[PDB]
Amino acid sequence: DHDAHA
Amino acid sequence: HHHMLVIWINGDKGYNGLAQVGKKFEKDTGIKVTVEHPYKLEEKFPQVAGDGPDIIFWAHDRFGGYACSGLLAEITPDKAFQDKLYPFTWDAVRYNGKLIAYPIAVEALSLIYNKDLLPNPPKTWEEIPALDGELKAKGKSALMFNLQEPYFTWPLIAADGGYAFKYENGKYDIKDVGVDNAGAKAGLTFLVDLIKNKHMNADTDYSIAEAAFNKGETAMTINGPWAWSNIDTSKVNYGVTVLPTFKGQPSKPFVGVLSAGINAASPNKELAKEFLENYLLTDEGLEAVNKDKPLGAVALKSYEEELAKDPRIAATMENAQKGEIMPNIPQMSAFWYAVRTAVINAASGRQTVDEALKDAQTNAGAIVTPYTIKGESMDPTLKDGERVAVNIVGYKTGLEKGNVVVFHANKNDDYVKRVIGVPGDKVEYKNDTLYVNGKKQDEPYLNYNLKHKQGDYITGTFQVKDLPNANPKSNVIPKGKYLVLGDNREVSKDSRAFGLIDEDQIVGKVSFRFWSHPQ
Ligand SMILES: OC[C@H]1O[C@H](O[C@H]2[C@H](O)[C@@H](O)[C@@H](O)O[C@@H]2CO)[C@H](O)[C@@H](O)[C@@H]1O
Repeated sequence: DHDAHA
Repeated sequence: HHHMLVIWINGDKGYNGLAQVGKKFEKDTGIKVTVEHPYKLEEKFPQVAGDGPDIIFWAHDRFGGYACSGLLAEITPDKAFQDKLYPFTWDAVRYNGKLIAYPIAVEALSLIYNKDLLPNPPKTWEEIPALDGELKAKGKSALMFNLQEPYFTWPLIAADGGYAFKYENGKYDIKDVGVDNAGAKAGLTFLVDLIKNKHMNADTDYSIAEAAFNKGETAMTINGPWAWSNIDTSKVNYGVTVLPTFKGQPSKPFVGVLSAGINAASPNKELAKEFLENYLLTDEGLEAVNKDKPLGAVALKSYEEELAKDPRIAATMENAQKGEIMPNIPQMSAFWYAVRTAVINAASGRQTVDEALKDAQTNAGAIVTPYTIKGESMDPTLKDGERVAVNIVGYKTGLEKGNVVVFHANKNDDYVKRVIGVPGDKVEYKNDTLYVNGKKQDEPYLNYNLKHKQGDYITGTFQVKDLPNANPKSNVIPKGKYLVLGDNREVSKDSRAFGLIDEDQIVGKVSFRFWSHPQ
C-alpha cells in the first residue's frame, strides 16, 4: 500500500 | 474455505478433464475439488485474492503481476520433482529469483486448415487475398480468426519486427517497447488491408471463427492446441501447420506456458501442492486433461515423450521456435491492453494504424501504481480512503494545469494535490477567482466546495511572488516549479502554506474515470 495525503 | 480446493482455469481449456483429476483426488483423500472457469478470470483474480480460488491456471505472462502484488505463494518443489519437468518451463514461472507457479504446458498458435477446401496451405500471408477470392466463388472464405484478442494477431504484427519489451543482458527494458516500429506497422497495416478488402470482418471473435472453421465455412483458422478437440468432433479433415510468412519473415507468436499458481491467502496450500505435484503433473493427470482439450507440449518429460510423436505437436513447437516466450513482468497487463485497443481501433477504422500504434507504444510502457488517498483535503474530488491508479511520470518528461499529482513532501510522506500553475505561468487569486496568464480560469472541480463553504472565500487572494520557493519579483512560476492546491480549499495545507514544489518531487498523475461517455 502506497498512501498519499490529500 | 478449509477442507477443499477451488481452482480457476480458462473457458477454452480442458476443465472437465481437470475435474476428473479432482475426483481422483477426492476419492484418495476425501478433499472436494471444485473447478470453475469465470469470464475474464485473469482480471478478476486480483479483485478476489478476500476469497478467490486456491489455485489459478493461466499463461505464465500474468503471474509476475500477481506475484508483485503479493497474491501468490512461493512454491517449494524439491529437486526430484524439478527434474521431472523441462528446465525452460521452470524459467517461465520464476520471478525475482523465486518460483511462483507450476508450469503445465507450452502453448503456441498454429495455422489450422481444411484439407478438403485447401490441400496446400499458403506459404505466405500475401497469398491470402487471392485465395479468399477463389474461395468466395464457392460461398467460402480463406481465413477467420479471433481479432478481438491481440494474442491472435501478434504473430503477424511481430513477423517483420514488432516486439513487446526488449530483453537484453538478462533483463527486460520497460522503456524499450516495440509496438510502433516499422515491422509492427507493416503487419497491422496488412491486417487492416485484409479487412478493408473484405477478406476478414473486424467483428470476428473466438466463437465466430471457431464455428466457421468447424462448420466447413472457412478454409483456415489460427488457434492453439486446445481447439483441436472440437475440430475432431466436427469431422473436418484438418491439418496443423507452420504459420505463413509475411514479407519473407516467419510469423512470431507469443509463446505461453500454461501455469498453476497457489493463492497466497489460501489455507489449503499444502493440499494444493499435493494436488498439482502428485495428481495433475503425472502421466495420468495430464492425459485426463489432454483428452478433454489438448494442452500442447507438456512440461512433464515422461508424458511429452509420448505427445511429441504427434505431428500437430511438432507443428506447435515449430511455430513456438519462431516466436518468443512472453515476458512475465507486471507491465505485461498494460502491454496487452494497449495492443488490444490498437488492433481494435485500426480494424474498426476508429484510428489509422499510425495513430493506434503511437498510442499503444505510449500506453504499453506507462507505469501504473495503486495508491490509497488519506485525508479530506481533496474532498470531494478524492475521498479519504479512496483507491486510485497513478500514472508514474518519467524523470524529466508533460505535466499540465488541472493534473492531480502525487508528490514527495518529505522522505516519509507523499501528498496529492492539483497542479494550478506550471513553470512560465503567471498566476494569482483575487478572492476565489483564478487568473492564469492574465485570463480568468474557471475551476469546475471546486463547484461543490464553492457552493458549500463555511467562509466568504474558500481559496482567498494570494500571489505566487509571496510564496516559498517563488521568484519574489514575479508571479511567473519559476523554471522547474509548480503551484499545487487541494480541491478542499478551506482546509487544505498546500502551496499557500508551503509554497511552490519542485518538478523532482512529483511521482505521477492520478487517473480519473469521467462519469459520462458515448454509448
Ligand atoms: O490477447 C491477450 C492475451 O493473450 C494471452 O492469452 C491467451 C492465453 O495465453 C491462451 O492460453 C488462450 O487462452 O488464449 C488467450 C487469448 O484469448 C495472454 O496469456 C493473456 O495474458 C493476454 O491478455
